[PDB]
Amino acid sequence: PHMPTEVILRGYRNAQHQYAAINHYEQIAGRICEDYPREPPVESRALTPEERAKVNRAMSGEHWVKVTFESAEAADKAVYSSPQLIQGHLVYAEYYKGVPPAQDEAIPD
Repeated sequence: PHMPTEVILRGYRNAQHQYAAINHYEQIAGRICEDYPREPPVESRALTPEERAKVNRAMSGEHWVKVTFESAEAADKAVYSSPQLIQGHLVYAEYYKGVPPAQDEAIPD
């Protein structure tokens, strides 16, 4: 009942644009348990054990990031609504299978 469920988000421009993929899919599909930024950097001078276990298996690359939705139904929403046009790129959501995606490039729209 609310099994945290891991999803790969992939296709955005570079690692400095990861935040938009996370924010956009979180707003569509539901809470993402990782604490990654949802906004660009700002200028300046609790998890269950199941959620925490999956959050701590962190993975990302230049154009993809693994996220943990708090339930399978939320993960399902993300995959169903994939792909999403985000900041000029097609960002896909796919269920995580314990490995990095075999498609790990930017996908410009």
